[PDB]
Amino acid sequence: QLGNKVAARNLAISVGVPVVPATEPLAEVAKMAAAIGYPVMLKASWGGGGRGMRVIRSEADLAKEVTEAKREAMAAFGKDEVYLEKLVERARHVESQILGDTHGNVVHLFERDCSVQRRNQKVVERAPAPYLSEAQRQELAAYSLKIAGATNYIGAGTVEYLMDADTGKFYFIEVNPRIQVEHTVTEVVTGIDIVKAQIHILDGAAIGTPQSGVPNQEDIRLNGHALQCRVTTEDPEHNFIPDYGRITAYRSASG
Amino acid sequence: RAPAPYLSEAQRQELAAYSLKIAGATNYIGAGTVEYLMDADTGKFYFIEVNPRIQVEHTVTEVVTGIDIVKAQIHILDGAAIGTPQSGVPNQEDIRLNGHALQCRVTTEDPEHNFIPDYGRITAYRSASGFGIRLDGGTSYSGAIITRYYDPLLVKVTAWAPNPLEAISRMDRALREFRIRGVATNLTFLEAIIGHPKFRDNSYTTRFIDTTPELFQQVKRQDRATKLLTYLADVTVNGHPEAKDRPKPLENAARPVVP
Ligand SMILES: Nc1ncnc2c1ncn2[C@@H]1O[C@H](COP(=O)(O)OP(=O)(O)O)[C@@H](O)[C@H]1O
Ligand SMILES: [Mg+2]
Ligand SMILES: [Mg+2]
Repeated sequence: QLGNKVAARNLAISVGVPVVPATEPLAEVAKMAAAIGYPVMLKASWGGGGRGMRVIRSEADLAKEVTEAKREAMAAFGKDEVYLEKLVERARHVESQILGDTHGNVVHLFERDCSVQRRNQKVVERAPAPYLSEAQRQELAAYSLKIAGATNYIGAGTVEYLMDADTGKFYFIEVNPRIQVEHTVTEVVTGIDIVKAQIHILDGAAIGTPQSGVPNQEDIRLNGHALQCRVTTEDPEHNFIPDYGRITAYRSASG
Repeated sequence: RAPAPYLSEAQRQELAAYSLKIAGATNYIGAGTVEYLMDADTGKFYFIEVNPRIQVEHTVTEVVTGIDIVKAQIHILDGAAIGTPQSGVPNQEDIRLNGHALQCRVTTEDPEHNFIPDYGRITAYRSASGFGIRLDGGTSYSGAIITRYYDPLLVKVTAWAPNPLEAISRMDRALREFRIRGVATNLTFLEAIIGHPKFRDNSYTTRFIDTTPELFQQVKRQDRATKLLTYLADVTVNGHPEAKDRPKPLENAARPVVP
């Protein structure tokens, strides 16, 4: 339901959560793309690895590009389904963290900003999204609970959205039905162990009880701010090519 | 530990009110601690002494209240006012407890030799992090040489969780995840304290360590890898007595393959 992006998007349309205008799956794209309008972002349905995407600015580009986009999606993801989505030209990436149990309770652990991106891959993530109003933040929290309730969501997953910088509108983009690399920032500002929750949950536990590791929605409270960086061997002075071999000395910093 | 988890909210408020009166009646500037004894029989608290400074244990109060104590010290001596966003500190009313913490200090004090600190080269050093774990180290690292002249301290470990039992097992997980080689540590002794029933159910007095032992104390270590390497080196250099003067298998013949 959430694996395929079109099916996921259709899910959200069905429970009243906003989306960007997107086509059906794709040898005559526009007509179709032309109904959406340019510019558009081409996205692999299924497989969403922080990118097999492509911005198409005009019809003359379409033929080479969709084809290429397809050979790649088959390459990287192995399923080959692409659809066109209307491009949000100026965008912030915000996302809701949700926990659902085997008994139908679902809670949000507020949002993260992950707009710090390198060609659509997440680089720096922050909790809460610093530039949000208390009401926008409640607006998002409520969509993600409608998305989770809808799929009787069991465990941890993430609901991701594009904020349109020009209007401050939200548009559901995808679900990740899994823990994420950036979960950690949500953990330190809420005090809630997401992994222990995962396990308590499939043990059959009820969210809101001590043995679930998860508070009732009303006792889930934001405390400060946090951000996460990933240290890699990608060498800034050598085209970010990943270095490797032996680490001979290593001292990380705490406190 | 922080908070002290055996206290009633009446005893905490009672304790905290005495402290603002020892402090106000000296116009104390900076950070300071007011120590009390508590008779476990009556639950009655006795003033004992004041330390006019940050203590080794400030980190637990930091993680449980989210107030940087060092930064408060500097801000305060810059002239800032308690309450101001630009002091370190919120108003009393906005000062709040959040879950639980305990600190253990990892050292070279040897349990297996009466707690004399060990000294020498640290050949391996890995420490453990993750959610709810704070470390205050910087002195140790592989290669480092522990001298006999100062403090035996290697690193201070602070573990946070929403309740005290979960904090104990967070500490227990991080402690046991530590690998320190080249020198002796107090890790086993730290692990025994925190795995103790009297610790888990908060019924220890100050006489607990000097009393419990229950030697604890001991059990050794297998050190199997080193043993195997010893064997391989021995047979590699000297040969095996059953094989060394007898015919030899045809050189690099195939390992057997399990069908
Ligand atoms: N329709 C769009 N318009 C503008 N930018 C987009 C659009 N769709 C995706 N992006 C950018 O690509 C990123 C990844 O999108 P997402 O659907 O989560 O793909 P993935 O499955 O690779 O995570 C988003 O954070 C956003 O920055
Ligand atoms: Mg994504
Ligand atoms: Mg004293």
